[PDB]
Amino acid sequence: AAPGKPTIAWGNTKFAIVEVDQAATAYNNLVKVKNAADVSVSWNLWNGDTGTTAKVLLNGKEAWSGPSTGSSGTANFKVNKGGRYQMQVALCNADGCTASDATEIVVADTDGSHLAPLKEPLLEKNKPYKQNSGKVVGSYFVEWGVYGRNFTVDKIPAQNLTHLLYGFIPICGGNGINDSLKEIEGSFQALQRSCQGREDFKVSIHDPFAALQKAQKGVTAWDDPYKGNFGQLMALKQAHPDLKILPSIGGWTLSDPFFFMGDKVKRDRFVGSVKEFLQTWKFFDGVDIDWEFPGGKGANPNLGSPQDGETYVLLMKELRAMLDQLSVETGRKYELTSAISAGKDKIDKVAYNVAQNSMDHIFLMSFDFYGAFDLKNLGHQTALNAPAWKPDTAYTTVNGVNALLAQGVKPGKIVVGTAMYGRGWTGVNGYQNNIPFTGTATGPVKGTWENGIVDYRQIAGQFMSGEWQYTYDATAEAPYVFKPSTGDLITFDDARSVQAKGKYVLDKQLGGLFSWEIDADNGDILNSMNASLGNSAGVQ
Ligand SMILES: CC(=O)N[C@@H]1[C@@H](O)[C@H](O[C@@H]2O[C@H](CO)[C@@H](O[C@@H]3O[C@H](CO)[C@@H](O[C@@H]4O[C@H](CO)[C@@H](O[C@@H]5O[C@H](CO)[C@@H](O[C@@H]6O[C@H](CO)[C@@H](O[C@@H]7O[C@H](CO)[C@@H](O)[C@H](O)[C@H]7NC(C)=O)[C@H](O)[C@H]6NC(C)=O)[C@H](O)[C@H]5NC(C)=O)[C@H](O)[C@H]4NC(C)=O)[C@H](O)[C@H]3NC(C)=O)[C@H](O)[C@H]2NC(C)=O)[C@@H](CO)O[C@H]1O
Repeated sequence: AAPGKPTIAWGNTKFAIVEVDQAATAYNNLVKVKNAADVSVSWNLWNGDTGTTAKVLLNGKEAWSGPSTGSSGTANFKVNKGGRYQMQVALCNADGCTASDATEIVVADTDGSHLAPLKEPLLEKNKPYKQNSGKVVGSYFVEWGVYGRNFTVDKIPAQNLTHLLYGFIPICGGNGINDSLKEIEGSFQALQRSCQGREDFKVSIHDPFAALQKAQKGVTAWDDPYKGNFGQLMALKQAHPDLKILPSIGGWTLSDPFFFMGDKVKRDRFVGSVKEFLQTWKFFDGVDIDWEFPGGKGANPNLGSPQDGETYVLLMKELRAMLDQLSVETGRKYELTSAISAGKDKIDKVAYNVAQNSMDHIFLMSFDFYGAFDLKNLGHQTALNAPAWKPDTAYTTVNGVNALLAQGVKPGKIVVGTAMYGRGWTGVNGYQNNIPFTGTATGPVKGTWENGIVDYRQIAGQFMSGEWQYTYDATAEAPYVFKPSTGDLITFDDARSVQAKGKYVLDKQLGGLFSWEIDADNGDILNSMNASLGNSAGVQ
């Protein structure tokens, strides 16, 4: 007779292809990429003949087989593809094979293949749009927003984006390499811990706890291998297979390393580390470079060189070459983007007409034109146009686009920036004709998280009532609120100014819109980005 039916032994059923060491703070130790997951299964036979061959089946296919030599056994084998498998043990002899009931096993991988889709309800004022315009609709999500701001990946209105950018992935380096981090409490230290035993100029993760280990919706079980932002973004990729999720390298405080990359030894180490990072974290779809900025005038007053232009173009060509190689190794399309200053003085430090040939999209940072960093020369921080009172205003969106176009950049490469925050001042005074932007200020407005900056959610929720004036400047295409008694003045984008930008994009055949930062919106901004670019209301 055929063998008795085996009983699969109770035991761990969760395994990983990319292992995460749960007691490691250094990135080098934290993640271990294997070719295949080591799986184990054991069984007992409570009734009958044990057969002469035991096999482990996944979905009916043999993953292991050996002699059946007693009433219990164990099998250790490798599984090289992520997913959920119905595993059975079968005992066979010449008279037949008898299979156990199936037990699911979970084989983890960083494409999110082991994960349920994370497909969460729209919150706040967000309404559903179809991505059918062909235009970019992007936004940044910040790794540290999961603490105070309490804004997690399950809160992103992901159906309403084409591009989700993760700020920010750091470049390893201590003294003289990331000095701009020292201005943020404990930040520089944290990077040194992550980067322990790791070369400088290779990428790492800045907060491995937030990125990989914090409990979050859908990844809360102790043995879920990937938690935090990365585990949720993997599950988001399962829900939104066409969303481009890009790691963004740099930003205001993590850009110092780029200034060293005129040394091709360092640039090549960087590029190679980016390749390794995308082979490790397969849910990411390319890389965004946010170097602030070639030529200097970024956070560090001691960096910047006339060579930075050339280094930027070389870097993009070499990133593109590495992504094209990754793309054909994998069958995937990988994207290369960059967030750039919109100031013409910074634009013309780079030959974007040359670098565009390597880049899918240019994220024009058409915001921060004005703010509490300059208490004397006030103006709209994210306007499309100059205002009536100063038609020669240098920093406007249109001027940054036109600088790019005047170099020879193709319009379709250019994605226009919209602000999900305001900047502002207090104590504004000495202004004429009821236009507060003609005065000067005494300090920063009281921000939501930091001085001088206010989430749009808070502008809409608190500063559109009581004593606050609200004015839409139709020349500049820009809203502002002003509290006369405290001279508090805030310049921000609203649904109407966003709709202007979006019509301007369609009229000038630009690439789309993107925003900073997704946590600060209540829905009104991203709704308008979508509507204004022609995306159909509704759900695919
Ligand atoms: C025309 C012209 O040329 N004009 C120029 C202006 O351009 C120029 O001003 C600059 O303009 C550029 C653009 O041209 C801006 O850059 C781009 O866009 C954004 C701006 O529009 C930039 O955004 C900024 O991004 C930086 C990131 O580098 C943000 O810094 C982050 O700040 C927060 C505080 O708010 C820090 O938050 C803390 O994070 C830690 C994590 O380690 C958390 O710690 C956790 O705490 C919990 C307890 O609650 C604890 O339990 C956990 O254990 C603990 N975690 C750990 C790991 O231990 C804290 O909780 C957390 N606190 C908060 C509040 O959340 C965060 O760490 C810090 N990040 C880093 C990595 O440093 C900054 O806030 C962003 N600003 C805005 C606008 O929001 C972006 O960099 C860049 N990219 C893109 C695509 O946008 C520049 O911002 C701008 N600079 C200035 C100075 O404004 C001016 C020059 O002044 O000049 C004109 O001429």
